[PDB]
Amino acid sequence: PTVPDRDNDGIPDSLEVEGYTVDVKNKRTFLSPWISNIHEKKGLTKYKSSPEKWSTASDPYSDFEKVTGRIDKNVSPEARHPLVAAYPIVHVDMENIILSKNRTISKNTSTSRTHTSGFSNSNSSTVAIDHSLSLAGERTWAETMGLNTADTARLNANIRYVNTGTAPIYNVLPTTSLVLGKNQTLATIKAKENQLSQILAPNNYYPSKNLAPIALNAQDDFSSTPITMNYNQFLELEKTKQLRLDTDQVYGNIATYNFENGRVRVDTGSNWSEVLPQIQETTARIIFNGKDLNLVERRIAAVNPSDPLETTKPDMTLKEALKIAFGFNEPNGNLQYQGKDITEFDFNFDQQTSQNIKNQLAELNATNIYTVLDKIKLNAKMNILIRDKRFHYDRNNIAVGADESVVKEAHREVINSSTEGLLLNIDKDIRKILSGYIVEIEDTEGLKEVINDRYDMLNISSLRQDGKTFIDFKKYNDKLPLYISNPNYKVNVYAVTKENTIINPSENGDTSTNGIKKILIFSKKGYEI
Amino acid sequence: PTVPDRDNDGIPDSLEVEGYTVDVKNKRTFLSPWISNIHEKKGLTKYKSSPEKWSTASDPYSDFEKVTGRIDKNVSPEARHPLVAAYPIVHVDMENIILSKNRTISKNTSTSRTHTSGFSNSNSSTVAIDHSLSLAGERTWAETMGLNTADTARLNANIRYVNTGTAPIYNVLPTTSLVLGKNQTLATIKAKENQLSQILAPNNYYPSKNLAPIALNAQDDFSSTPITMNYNQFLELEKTKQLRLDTDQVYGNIATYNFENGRVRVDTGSNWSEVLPQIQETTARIIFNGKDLNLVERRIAAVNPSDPLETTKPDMTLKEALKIAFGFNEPNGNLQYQGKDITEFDFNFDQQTSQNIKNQLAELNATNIYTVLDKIKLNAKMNILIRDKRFHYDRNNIAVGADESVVKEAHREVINSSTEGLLLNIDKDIRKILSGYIVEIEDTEGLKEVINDRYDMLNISSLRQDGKTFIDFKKYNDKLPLYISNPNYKVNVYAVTKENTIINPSENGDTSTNGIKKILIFSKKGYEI
Amino acid sequence: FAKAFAYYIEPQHRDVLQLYAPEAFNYMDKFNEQEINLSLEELKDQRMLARYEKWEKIKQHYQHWSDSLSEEGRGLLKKLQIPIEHSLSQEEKELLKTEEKEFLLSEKEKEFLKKLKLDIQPYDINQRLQDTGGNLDVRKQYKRDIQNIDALLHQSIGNKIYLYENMNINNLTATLGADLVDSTDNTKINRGIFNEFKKNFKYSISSNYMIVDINERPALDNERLKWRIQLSPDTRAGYLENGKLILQRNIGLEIKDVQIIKQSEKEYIRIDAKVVPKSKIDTKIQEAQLNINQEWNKALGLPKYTKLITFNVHNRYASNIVESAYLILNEWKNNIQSDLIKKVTNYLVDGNGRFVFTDITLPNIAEQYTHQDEIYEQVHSKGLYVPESRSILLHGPSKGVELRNDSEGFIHEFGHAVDDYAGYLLDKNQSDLVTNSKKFIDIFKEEGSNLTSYGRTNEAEFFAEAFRLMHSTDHAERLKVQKNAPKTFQFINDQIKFI
Repeated sequence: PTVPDRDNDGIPDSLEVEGYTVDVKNKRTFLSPWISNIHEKKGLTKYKSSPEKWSTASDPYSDFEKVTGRIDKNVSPEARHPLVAAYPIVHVDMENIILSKNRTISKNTSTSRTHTSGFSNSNSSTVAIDHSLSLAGERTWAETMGLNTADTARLNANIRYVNTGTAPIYNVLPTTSLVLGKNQTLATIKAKENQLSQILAPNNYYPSKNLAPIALNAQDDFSSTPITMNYNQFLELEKTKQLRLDTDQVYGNIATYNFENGRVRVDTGSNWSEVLPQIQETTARIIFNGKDLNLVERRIAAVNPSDPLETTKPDMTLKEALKIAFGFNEPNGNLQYQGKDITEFDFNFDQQTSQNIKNQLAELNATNIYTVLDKIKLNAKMNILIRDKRFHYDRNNIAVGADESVVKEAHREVINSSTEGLLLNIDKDIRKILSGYIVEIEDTEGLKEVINDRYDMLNISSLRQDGKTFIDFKKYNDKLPLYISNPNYKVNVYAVTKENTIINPSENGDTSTNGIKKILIFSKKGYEI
Repeated sequence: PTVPDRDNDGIPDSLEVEGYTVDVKNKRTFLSPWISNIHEKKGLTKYKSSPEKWSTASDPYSDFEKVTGRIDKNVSPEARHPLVAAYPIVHVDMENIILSKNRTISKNTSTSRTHTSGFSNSNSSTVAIDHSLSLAGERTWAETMGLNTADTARLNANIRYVNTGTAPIYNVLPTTSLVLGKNQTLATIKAKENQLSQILAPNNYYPSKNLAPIALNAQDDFSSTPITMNYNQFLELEKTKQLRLDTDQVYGNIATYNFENGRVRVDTGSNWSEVLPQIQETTARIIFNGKDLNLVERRIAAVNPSDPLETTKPDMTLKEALKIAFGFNEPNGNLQYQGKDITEFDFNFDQQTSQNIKNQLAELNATNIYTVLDKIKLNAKMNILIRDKRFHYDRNNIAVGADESVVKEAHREVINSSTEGLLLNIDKDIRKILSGYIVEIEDTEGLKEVINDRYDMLNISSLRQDGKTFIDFKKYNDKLPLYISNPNYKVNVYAVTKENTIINPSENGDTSTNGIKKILIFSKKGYEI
Repeated sequence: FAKAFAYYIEPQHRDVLQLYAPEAFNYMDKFNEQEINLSLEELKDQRMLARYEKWEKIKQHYQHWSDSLSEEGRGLLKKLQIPIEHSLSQEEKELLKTEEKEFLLSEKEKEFLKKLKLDIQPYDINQRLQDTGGNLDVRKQYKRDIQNIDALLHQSIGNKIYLYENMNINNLTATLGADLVDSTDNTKINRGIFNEFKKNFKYSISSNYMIVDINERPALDNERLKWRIQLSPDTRAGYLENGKLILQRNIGLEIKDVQIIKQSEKEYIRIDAKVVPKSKIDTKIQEAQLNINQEWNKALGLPKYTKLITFNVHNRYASNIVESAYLILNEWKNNIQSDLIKKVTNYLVDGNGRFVFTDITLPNIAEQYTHQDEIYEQVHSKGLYVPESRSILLHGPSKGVELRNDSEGFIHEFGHAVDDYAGYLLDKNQSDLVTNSKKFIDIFKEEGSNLTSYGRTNEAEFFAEAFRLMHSTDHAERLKVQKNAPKTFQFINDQIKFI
């Protein structure tokens, strides 16, 4: 009188194939078969799983443990569903650098998680250094640091680690190598030993935001100036202002759940560098930038016709994936992410998937995938990139621009205006595609006076502690308020999108903002202030 | 015919959900279902727990062992209740420093465990350096130490460890790094190896108060002066006079109870650095400064709607939580802490918590939380700060001041007064937010003579061995008794609160107490002395 | 209903069912366990061919012994099935010059009717065996006929055959039978009284020879009870030519369930019973008797070992009476002065009295006749305090002609016993109630007849009745005696004071 349980995973067969859900009564949890009408009012999710896989995902967590919660309580909520691999995704975030020669340029930097194209399962990022001149007198880096053709500069940066995955790493910390340009490997960050004794929970930093970021140079005797850098490299760096941070997957050990007493102990037998390949070859990979215009990656288990055992997994339709991987729902049967309908997004596919994907729309005789969306079967190894269609993108699929019309529409709310600047309250996302502003005044007869007439003097817009952006004129002015020769003279304000910015002096070293493509954003007369 | 026991924790399920209690008969201990009439007279606590958790709290001690006493007899009483995680909380207390250059400025220090706001699960403290001039002639440290622009000072401090948590650490001791300013990390204190074979019980010091504190500098040959420090830091230090002590979470192993022979053996398999993350994600954190105006941290297990297994734990109402965590009782049905009513306390909430709690107050149709206290459900991950409503506070949530009016009543009890000083008896707690006293004399015609008219001369009050505060006039006088130009001349006494104190000479190096906000305390004619 | 059935069958879904509807799971559990065979038997009873075939088959078994049956046997069964309903010539005719009145003074002439009532009773067996629980000349006939009829049926019943029998509710409890049918709708029965009937109805006993029908047939108007019985292979029963059976005496039956069903637009009452050995249930009876005694022996200081209580009930309604003793006893204490209980019990523990609860006629129950001076002097009723035997008799089967419930019936008998105890304290060697005779007779002249007609009978009944009203649980009854007999109240208050 024992229900057949082939996979030996606690859950009985029939439940696994057809659908079940756990529900708690009084205070005891028992596993129950899905009742369509009586479970829905309670807001429980309808599960599916493999009767022949101790872990449908193939991750180190059993089908049963996941839904009941006997599991490292740190795994993010969205990864509790049996069809979402729970694993870590660590990339490196570099906060700021400083330079000198083996008169020190100490500049703050900004980094973004990257993804490029024939794209492979390996994490990499790319830092971009700000070009605006914080100091007036620092024209020509070559001279601010007494760098000569036969000199060598020393680099001193700060980095922090970011966990954007869904599972914790415990002991080890990843090795990571810096490389400039196509092939110039500047340095490989040593793997400090037995020192990352802290935890990387999803959406957390190491070390946390409350502590100093890890100083890169050891300050010991390992190398006198580990970050040497020949002249030619410095030249390359000055023209490009872009670096990349490649990291491998040598993560730590795994945290397993022990039934006997509920203690979570790190087992020394199971190691992440052997499990990831399995997940990585038997799941469909979806990268999504819906949340905050940052690349969030999830992996879903899809069937592969060619392999017997694999047909055991429940068929997975795309629409549910989006429902279960990110949080989309159907208040009125219309797919949306906090209001924004599904139709505002692009679909791009790698060359392999495309032939396969063209087929499925043919046996359905449809041309708009957005309608018949709920009838597309997912296969193993597809890679899908879903990004908002409204913004322009660069080669590395980073948000870099947008159509001006949306941009203008984004600016129609002037909370306050004076002769010292604007205090706007704009949606946090736009301010990730704006490098700075050029202010100019227009004589009633067509003249044009650009205040900050230097390539590196546009970053004049700060943000107040109430989320109000504040534009200061006296910043790249002469510490003087704004004068107006005529209450009839027009005051023009332009915005410059990232894609259209200049990072270095031109052929003849032009520094004026003349030949810069500028979008008009504001124009109020002298008396309209 | 066996009573069910899913959690395998000795106590049966039904017993765990509905209510039980431990009792002693002749001399044997037995478990009983809560009987309303026979247990209250015995002063027994009504326990509840999770039928599905080997340790409802999730800490390394089972539900059964806690109430039964089979547990490290060192766990503090308040942590014996099944719903309060017993775990360690280590912070560093630095007792006094001395300085010189690689004629030694030796000052006593005072430290307070700190907490600021987006506050995270990471321990940090704050030391405050004494400003009073022990030597008359020791004006300007920059000269008391022959410090030159191209010199270097050596730092050698004394420290002791403080355990304010609820469970013992056994073998290891945490590494901790010194940092000046925002990012100037002066030093990281090494983790001495195989030397902390002693124990750190709650509310104890290491090494105990009866022994010399651990000398910071090694005194060996490892580094001649590991803590070097260029000139500019000293300047920074002179302007700020504040340091920071960040501590990590690397504790030792855990002490477990062995059933076979009742021996408590240190298991080399279980390690605290794996449990805290579990605890930190499933508990509500409560900070209370009631006892002695010091930051006490406790953790309570609260429900998280999103997790089935977690819903198993008994619902926790705020009112009861405070009852079991700190010692509040119900003498007359009014919540109080040894007399002080709950209404004299503040409630502060994190923005996250605010949303949940503001909702919670809406479905109850109440505006004063102090009334509906027994109707607030606690959810997981809330952070609550209960502070005395009577005092002023600074940015790092340290007690720093109070309304002056309250201050006066604290002095209305003159036990004795003479021409050599005052012998007061003030509540031990007030005297940590008072920096000093301003004494002044008033001519019969309205003049004003301030005796210690220097910023660094206000430490004129002592405490006698009978807990009587004693003010000494001859200290910062001319080693002369107190003279009075008129038995009709009024003697004025002012008090100076910490927040309003000056720590460095002013713009024009003013040392007079002119621009200091001073509160009048004790005034008496010449014959009333 | 259908949905519940489905959920019950599926093993994996079985647990879910029990979780959300516990009582419902219990309901379906009892149906599939032992309540599905009953569905099949009842369905076959509508098909004429089936019932006829079943009847024919059973006959074709017992036929051989029917030919063997002797004439004497048939003669006994005849007078058994049908009750049989110039000898004085002396002074009785001169003096003479409801059913017993039609068929057929406060002096020595009413005694001749008591004797004649015993001599004029029909010669019957089934009521006598049930009435007695198992003139002298007739007794010899009874003994021989009962012995002869007993030594007839050697054929044990030894698949399960179900039989039907219609019985008058007045045979179990005539007090409830008067209001069982809704006053405003004679086709419906009030559930409120019904749940009470089922309350303590767990098992029943048949002491006589049941005459039952093989196939269900329409019942008489006053018969709404359709007994069905699960026979035992060892039970001996005797078939008749008119499609009836005579069951062995001293049969035990366990009641598993009692519910209301509908048939031909009218409601009726179904009692499901199973044949079991009577000895097996009697063993259960002694344990129940011990439990009530042990509990009450420690109650009023009584010695633990003394029984003071014997369950002598033997009837079709025995088990509700048994469980009702706890209710009656609990009420008796909660309703009487604690100090009165202690006093009366000391007067009983000192002797060898008993509280006899029975469902047989008083002169044949246990000792009543042993304290009677003449056979014709026998008295049968719910009960009366007997000084000679110092025993309290409570006839469960009967319905008090005056009291509204059992509590009132007991308290009414409690008065006679109280008078005897008072007499013991006062005149040790003289009539316990000789002091109350001239004391109450005078009180009975001025206003004795004013009260209930039961108390008007004599001083003893009046005293016993007055005590009950003065100690009733309904303050209204107690108040009544105050404003209707202010004089009587003071002296009545004074005898109970006597400790």
